[PDB]
Amino acid sequence: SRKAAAKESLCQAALGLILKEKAMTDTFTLQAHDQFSPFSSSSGRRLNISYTRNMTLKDGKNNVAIAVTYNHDGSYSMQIEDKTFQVLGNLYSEGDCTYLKCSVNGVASKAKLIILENTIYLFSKEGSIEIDIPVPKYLSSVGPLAPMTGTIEKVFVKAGDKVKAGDSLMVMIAMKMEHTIKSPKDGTVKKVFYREGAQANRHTPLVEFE
Amino acid sequence: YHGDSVASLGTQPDLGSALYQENYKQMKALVNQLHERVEHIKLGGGEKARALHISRGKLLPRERIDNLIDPGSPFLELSQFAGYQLYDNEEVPGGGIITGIGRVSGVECMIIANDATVKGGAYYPVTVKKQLRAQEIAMQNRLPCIYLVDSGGAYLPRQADVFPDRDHFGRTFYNQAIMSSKNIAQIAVVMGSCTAGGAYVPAMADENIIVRKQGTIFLAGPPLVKAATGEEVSAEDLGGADLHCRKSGVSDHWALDDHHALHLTRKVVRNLNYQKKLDVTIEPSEEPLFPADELYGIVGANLKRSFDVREVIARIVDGSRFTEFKAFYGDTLVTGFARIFGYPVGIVGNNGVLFSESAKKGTHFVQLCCQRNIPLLFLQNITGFMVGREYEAEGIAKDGAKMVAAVACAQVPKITLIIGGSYGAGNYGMCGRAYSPRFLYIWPNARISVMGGEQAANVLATITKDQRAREGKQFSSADEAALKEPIIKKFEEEGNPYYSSARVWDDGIIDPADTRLVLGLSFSAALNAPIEKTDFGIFRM
Amino acid sequence: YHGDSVASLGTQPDLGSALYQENYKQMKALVNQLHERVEHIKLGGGEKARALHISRGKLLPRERIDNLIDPGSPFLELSQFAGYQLYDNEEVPGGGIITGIGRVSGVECMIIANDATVKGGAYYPVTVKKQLRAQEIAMQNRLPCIYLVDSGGAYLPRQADVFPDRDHFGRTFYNQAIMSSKNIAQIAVVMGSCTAGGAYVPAMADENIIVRKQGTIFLAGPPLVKAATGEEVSAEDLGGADLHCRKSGVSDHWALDDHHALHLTRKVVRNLNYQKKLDVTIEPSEEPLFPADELYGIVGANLKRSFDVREVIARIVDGSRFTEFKAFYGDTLVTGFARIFGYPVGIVGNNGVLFSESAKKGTHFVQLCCQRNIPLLFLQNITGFMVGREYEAEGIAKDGAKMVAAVACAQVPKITLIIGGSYGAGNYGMCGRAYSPRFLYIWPNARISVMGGEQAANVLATITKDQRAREGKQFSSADEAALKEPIIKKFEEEGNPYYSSARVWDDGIIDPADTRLVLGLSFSAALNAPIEKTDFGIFRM
Amino acid sequence: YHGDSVASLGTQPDLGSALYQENYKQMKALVNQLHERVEHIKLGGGEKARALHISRGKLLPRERIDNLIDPGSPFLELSQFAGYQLYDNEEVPGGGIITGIGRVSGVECMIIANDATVKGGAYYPVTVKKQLRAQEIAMQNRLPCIYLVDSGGAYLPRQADVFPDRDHFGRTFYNQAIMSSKNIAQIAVVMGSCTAGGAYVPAMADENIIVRKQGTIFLAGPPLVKAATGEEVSAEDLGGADLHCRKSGVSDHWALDDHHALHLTRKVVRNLNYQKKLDVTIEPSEEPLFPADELYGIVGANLKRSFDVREVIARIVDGSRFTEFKAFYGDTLVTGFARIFGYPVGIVGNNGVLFSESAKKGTHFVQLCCQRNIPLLFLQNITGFMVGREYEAEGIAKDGAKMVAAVACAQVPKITLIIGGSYGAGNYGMCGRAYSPRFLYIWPNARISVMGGEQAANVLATITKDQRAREGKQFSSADEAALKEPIIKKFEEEGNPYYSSARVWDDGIIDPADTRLVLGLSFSAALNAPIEKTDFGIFRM
Ligand SMILES: CC(=O)SCCNC(=O)CCNC(=O)[C@H](O)C(C)(C)COP(=O)(O)OP(=O)(O)OC[C@H]1O[C@@H](n2cnc3c(N)ncnc32)[C@H](O)[C@@H]1OP(=O)(O)O
Ligand SMILES: CC(=O)SCCNC(=O)CCNC(=O)[C@H](O)C(C)(C)COP(=O)(O)OP(=O)(O)OC[C@H]1O[C@@H](n2cnc3c(N)ncnc32)[C@H](O)[C@@H]1OP(=O)(O)O
Ligand SMILES: CC(=O)SCCNC(=O)CCNC(=O)[C@H](O)C(C)(C)COP(=O)(O)OP(=O)(O)OC[C@H]1O[C@@H](n2cnc3c(N)ncnc32)[C@H](O)[C@@H]1OP(=O)(O)O
Ligand SMILES: *C(=O)CCCC[C@@H]1SC[C@@H]2NC(=O)N[C@@H]21
Ligand SMILES: *C(=O)CCCC[C@@H]1SC[C@@H]2NC(=O)N[C@@H]21
Ligand SMILES: *C(=O)CCCC[C@@H]1SC[C@@H]2NC(=O)N[C@@H]21
Repeated sequence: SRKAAAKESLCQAALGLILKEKAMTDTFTLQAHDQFSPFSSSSGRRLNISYTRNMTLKDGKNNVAIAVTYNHDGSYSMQIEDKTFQVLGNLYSEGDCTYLKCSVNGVASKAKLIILENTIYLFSKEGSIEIDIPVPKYLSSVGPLAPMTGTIEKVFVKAGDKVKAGDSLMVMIAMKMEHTIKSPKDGTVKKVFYREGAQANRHTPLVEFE
Repeated sequence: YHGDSVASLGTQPDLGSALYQENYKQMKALVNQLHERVEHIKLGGGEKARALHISRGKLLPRERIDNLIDPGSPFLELSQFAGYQLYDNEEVPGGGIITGIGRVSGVECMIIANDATVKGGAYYPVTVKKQLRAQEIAMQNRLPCIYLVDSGGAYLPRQADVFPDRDHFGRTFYNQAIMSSKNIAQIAVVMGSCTAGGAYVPAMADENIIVRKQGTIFLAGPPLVKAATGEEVSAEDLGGADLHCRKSGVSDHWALDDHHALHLTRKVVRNLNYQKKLDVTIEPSEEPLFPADELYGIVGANLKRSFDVREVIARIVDGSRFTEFKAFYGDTLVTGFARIFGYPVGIVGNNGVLFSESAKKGTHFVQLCCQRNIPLLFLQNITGFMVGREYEAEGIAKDGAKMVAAVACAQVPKITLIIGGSYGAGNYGMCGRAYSPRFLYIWPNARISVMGGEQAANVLATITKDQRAREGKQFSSADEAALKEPIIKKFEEEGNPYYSSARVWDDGIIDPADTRLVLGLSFSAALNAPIEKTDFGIFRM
Repeated sequence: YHGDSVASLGTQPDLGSALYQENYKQMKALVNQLHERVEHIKLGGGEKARALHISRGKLLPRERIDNLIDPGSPFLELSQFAGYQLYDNEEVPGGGIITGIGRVSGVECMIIANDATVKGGAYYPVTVKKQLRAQEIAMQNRLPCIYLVDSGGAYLPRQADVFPDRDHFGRTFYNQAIMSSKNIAQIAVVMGSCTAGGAYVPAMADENIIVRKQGTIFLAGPPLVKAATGEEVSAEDLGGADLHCRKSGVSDHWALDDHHALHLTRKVVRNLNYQKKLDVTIEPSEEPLFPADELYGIVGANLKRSFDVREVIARIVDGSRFTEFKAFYGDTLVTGFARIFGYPVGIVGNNGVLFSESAKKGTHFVQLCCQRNIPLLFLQNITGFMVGREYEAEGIAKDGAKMVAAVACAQVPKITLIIGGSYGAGNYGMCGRAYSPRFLYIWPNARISVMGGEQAANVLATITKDQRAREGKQFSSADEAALKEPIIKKFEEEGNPYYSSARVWDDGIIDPADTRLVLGLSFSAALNAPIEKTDFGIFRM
Repeated sequence: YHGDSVASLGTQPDLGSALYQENYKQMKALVNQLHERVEHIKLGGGEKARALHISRGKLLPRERIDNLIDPGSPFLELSQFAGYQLYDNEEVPGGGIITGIGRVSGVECMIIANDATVKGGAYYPVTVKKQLRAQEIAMQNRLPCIYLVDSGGAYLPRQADVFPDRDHFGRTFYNQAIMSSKNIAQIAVVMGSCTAGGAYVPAMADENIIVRKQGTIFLAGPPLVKAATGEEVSAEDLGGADLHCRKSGVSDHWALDDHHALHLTRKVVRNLNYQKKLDVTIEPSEEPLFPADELYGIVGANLKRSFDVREVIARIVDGSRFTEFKAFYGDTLVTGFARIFGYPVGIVGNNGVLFSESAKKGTHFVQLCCQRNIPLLFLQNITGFMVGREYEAEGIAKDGAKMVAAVACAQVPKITLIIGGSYGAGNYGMCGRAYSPRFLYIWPNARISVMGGEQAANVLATITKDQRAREGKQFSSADEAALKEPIIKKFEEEGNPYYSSARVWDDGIIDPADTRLVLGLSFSAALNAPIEKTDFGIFRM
């Protein structure tokens, strides 16, 4: 079965993500007119205070919160649950592969860093660990009223009918087109408020359910 | 930074639903018919005139254009259907002229070629109209003009419709004199026989090329000096290449044959000292996430049946990414920011009738785009302007005039695409032909009239019943049938896409796949001119 | 060419001398105290209000700023000490608002966040002052403003000091209307409850984001319509996100929660069509040759003991290279050309009192820098203007007015740093707060008054002895002690760095190491506006 | 042509109605009290200091102004009530300075005279504020400044409130350096003793006049060099007229006494090569058809009782002719076109609360006036902004922001007159002090706060009941009386006209008769600058 990641492995995943974001910043700068300028160094240097970034990584099924403090000397202090790790490192290339060079509490290591959509892959000589980046809700999310003052074409339902969602309820022709009223609702039509052929008015009720 | 993820538009349609299959079959039929009609237009005046044209050693005009532009480069041809069934028994293919935006020596140019296989290069009224439209494209977008003159002069029995008015033949030379006063280069290659109105085209151009023993320039030809002064002259020594290149000085470069003229033209364009400078921001281009025959399945051919315009924007923009603006207020207008080939586009699309809130949403959006210098793309699918009483009480015609006033005053490149109907003053709110868009293409299912046939017949019948009610008698079923026949027939005839592009009311009927490419081509040509600051009028609040 | 070698400034100090060790201990104490005070300011209104703020599902405002700017990007926060011990028993941390220059979507922006944990986002007078200072930074440097509105309206018992004047609350909307008329983008994210003066902040902005079931905009809230019209309404249906996003049309984008609002804000900034273009020359940046805790050892905390300003310039400029200008004429002013992060800087630093020759040297230098479009950095350490008789005979006040007139008329970016005292009209000769520098930081050892105290007490005593000498009696030791107590106490209290940045008389107390970084950040922000030609007045020769 | 007859405004009131008689008695009492207070302010520092001032041979400062301006010419004095009951036990009449627009040598100038009888010409904080307001009037309207310097330098006990900030004493010299860089002439007449901050006023001026044996300029006086350097010098040979006029070269003209200095000043103004050129159209001036003590009868002093603003416009405009604009739509705002002394004026007047239609009517009118270059006159009588629920549903705060954005962006001369109350964001919609009007006068019955009193007490009480309801107990009658005392008292104290003009929140309390004359004077001064094209922001439709 899959085993839980060690806190040191979560530090490596967090560091790889931070350095990948830096890489994106660096390749933006290489295309800029304002070259050599500050703001391009992803140092997190606040004035008179320190910056702590709170990120969450998903280890299998469970979420872990990692508080990453940006230190003045370029190191990171990553507190995972309670334990603080001194995390340093950088990226380097060998041919077409990107490697993440780490030092966590004086312990040096090297792993291949591959980030594909949401999943952080760390390939080392002791195993392979997959850490997922959570996806926020706003990137994963994707009775009736008469629209215009028009004449009624056809009434589909009666007093006492049971319909479904996405079902043709009434049809009206307005000026040049054809707009069918369809039901988002659930329940029973007790009321057909407009007789066939009448002129409905915008923002108006056609069918009522109890 | 530009690394953080976003969402995209569009959903995959039901490929098995009968709505999709019927829509696909109808729009495929329209597109196949469009293809076979333009392949017949591609021949020109028939194989007899083509044989007599190549028997004199000339190229055909599309061969001239293929040898002039860069190798492998695309060619955006404008108004391929001009003159289509327009004159009663005369066939004028392509208008008798070939206009297009091409790429010569790494510069995007406007190319105007006299197709001499049709009527000997005579100038019909639609020929003058199509040429003047090409010239105003080149003056708006600051593109050099290359005229490949092989003319025949102005037709005689249509001479009124060609000669005196403001936008008649003489405007052509006006447009050469003004463009060359703005440093927009004119180049004329004389490959034919310029007779007395065509003779002003190379003489008003900065640089000429004339072909040895083939091109002739004279203000009065041999039958014209016969009828005017009474004189017999031979044509090649009245106005041939040797006299003009060596004695009179009308021509600047001298070519052996047509290949030499086109090679010299590419040299002349390279010595123009032109460098294209962009002022918008550019990003890496990216293809969408959906195909474009899905647009055949989604749009169909039924204009009474509505669809969603977000499905179209999902299939023409970069990565199908779209930042929607005011998505819940006035939701019969879809406004937002996208990218086409790396260019920033503000898109305005119709999704229903125009209420008051939709027009206010559009006015806010057009002011935003003009403040930031972002080009506009209008996607017209209109049916009306919300007729009613509680609507006129609010100020609906107080609110559509703000939309009209903002679209008129806007100084960014605007491009219209008519993907459906386009009726009434709604057509003016969404940048119709009168509002100077840079380009205006249509899809083969579009319709454009003042209303919709039924409405015109009903209004005429009810107003003549009111009118006759000073005395008052009815002819009920007779009046009904006899007004519902010839009005629905007329409006459906004149609302056709081929009727409207037989005139020069638009820049082309395009295939719904090709849409994305065509927009990109048009938008890059429209970026040759620097975008100027917009001043608006008085917004009536 | 740029290959030929040059010399550099600076010498390594005696790390063992008692002067260095005492200076290091004093400036280390000042910097540690500055750090602990700003760490207490970082919490805001205490842990009770933070718990009730996150119990409603909101972020804390510094979390909002961290999630809005680019990841890892620095943040230049302005006026962290506004409101510090300013009101008598009320604690207003940070002013009640958080302003700073950050980097959003690769664009450097000004961010103004209502810190709603302190007094429910009420607007104290220092809150209005600090916000207006941020807005004039953004109008001078042409930076887009992002307002993160979580307001509470204008405080009541201080209402005079907030409402009517020119630089009172209403100026805020003036600055939004003028900046947006110059194409400087305004973006408002409504995360709170805008009550009747805050309600004009999103309605004056080009693009809005409002959060579902959390952000509310109304010109008159529920107790306000109670006291004004007598009406009970619920707040989330009086002015909630659904009404404004769907019916009234005040809002343009609709967010689920705060993370969605910040993600949408980064999208909106990316669709601004902005590209930063530089007009100065840039060279490869290089770090200096000396550390920056040596500045603790060199400056110290004793303002009666002078030092050399060339030691500071040696530790803030590129490679410690410095081209000195007129090094032997008027040597109490050090002028020259250096580079900070590759940007060309003309530096003017004080080394003593201002004579006449020093002011003429400075006027020549400022004309040189404005002719070449080089930004200016003033390093104030002033004690006076050379009082004397043989000095007024020459025209000392004829020569300091030339310095004042040249610094006032200069149209390049000017940045001041007060590293020591700053007294009298000398403060005006070296670009004080009245002379519109872009930024003005201070070090924790600075002092600023109209004099130094002793002088004010002596002038008042001698002036009142002269004044009373119309009759004339003395109270010698009594008058001496009783005027030397409350005048030295007052001047030393009001000359403090925390007194001056408790108001918005400067943009921050900075640590002498951080100096180099802060200058670089400020200078790059100051290069977003194109440098205009300088016109001078009349130099009185 | 201009011969065809038109109609006029106004009706004659009932002189016998008890409403008219009570209103007349109340406004007559207010105007008599205003007259006696300004006659006490006219003396300055009392007869002791005036006797010691004329014992040294000087004129009094109002005598200096009477001898400087053209004979018989009117004088528009600004802020006669600055410093009125502002400091606790110190009386500062007139602010300690006298600013006004006068007419010198046929040129309309700004005159700034140090009234040396009060505190020896010391600079209180309201003195710096009033002088800076005069200087920004002269920079906006392009008027030459004449400073009659008789100073005493900063004040000291309140040195913080005078020295360091942006709009503190040093701004004065900034405004001299910038105005003289725009060819706006500065003239300084040194009649006094300029001590170290006043000494920069003649040295920053293009032309000086200093008086023999009376005027002294030094950057450090005798007690100042005593306390600073330790030196005894005599003042008239440290900085007298002979040293500056003959050796140092600070002064340009040399006067025998004050009459010679004023005669020389009139010469200097005549050699300025200035010619006033008008760009508006002028018609023959004509007096109204109604008197102006009828305004006492119509307005009264009761702010809870409304009146019609058309009665005021009937009594201040040329011939009482008024072309009303949109008279039936949004009839709580009265907009129209009139003439004052032959100048075209667009008038915007309040007649009730601001609805949505009134704000749209005002935005349309302000765009019309900026398109035609017509100056604006706002007549504020505001109570609110229509609090309600069906009003926020429409977009009331979407519509008042358009009014605010149009008034802010407008580049024509705007003048405000507050004839009644002025509360809330309504104050910003009708060109309050923050929106840079050229001038802003008030009538003696006006009130200005962030909202009436009662409302603030009710909002504070209901929000503290809500606030305490986390635990919840009441102190009903106790809380009621103890919050309704000190809030109504505070708001009625700080809403007074004398409270607001004791600061420099306006340019004067004027008598309702004098209104017409004062407007004419202000409008002609405001026409010395050429009207620039207006750019608006983004109107949120
Ligand atoms: C006066 C003006 O404003 S323009 C009138 C110019 N005057 C002329 O008549 C010049 C016409 N003559 C020519 O130069 C030749 O006709 C060319 C070069 C234009 C045509 O090339 P050719 O190889 O000679 O073909 P040709 O002219 O013999 O015949 C081509 C057809 O074009 C027609 N045509 C050519 N010019 C004109 C014209 N100006 N008006 C009407 N018809 C014309 C001819 O009648 C002929 O018609 P068809 O289709 O019924 O046979
Ligand atoms: C009328 C004007 O334009 S001026 C004031 C604006 N108008 C008002 O509505 C004043 C009333 N307050 C409000 O605006 C709102 O109801 C809010 C923002 C105070 C509601 O905030 P909540 O999240 O409910 O917190 P709460 O209302 O308890 O306010 C917190 C504290 O700040 C104070 N406060 C908040 N807003 C204001 C304000 N505008 N003026 C004075 N005090 C205020 C409250 O007295 C309260 O007191 P405490 O700190 O001593 O406990
Ligand atoms: C403070 C600075 O930055 S520069 C000023 C420093 N030095 C001075 O100005 C002190 C001496 N200068 C004077 O004020 C001179 O008195 C003059 C010449 C300008 C005025 O004329 P004098 O005949 O001296 O008037 P005199 O000194 O009698 O004025 C009396 C009052 O002016 C007040 N005063 C004058 N200047 C100042 C000042 N700069 N600060 C505070 N109070 C002042 C005194 O408090 C005194 O108060 P009183 O009413 O109790 O007597
Ligand atoms: C077909 O287009 C339906 C009827 C047209 C609507 C009419 S035509 C003229 C009026 N203007 C407008 O925008 N709508 C009305
Ligand atoms: C402390 O700053 C020492 C005394 C101040 C010098 C005085 S104050 C006013 C005069 N102006 C100036 O530049 N120096 C003088
Ligand atoms: C006195 O002026 C009556 C109450 C004030 C109205 C309130 S104050 C803040 C809101 N803004 C506005 O224009 N009206 C509301």
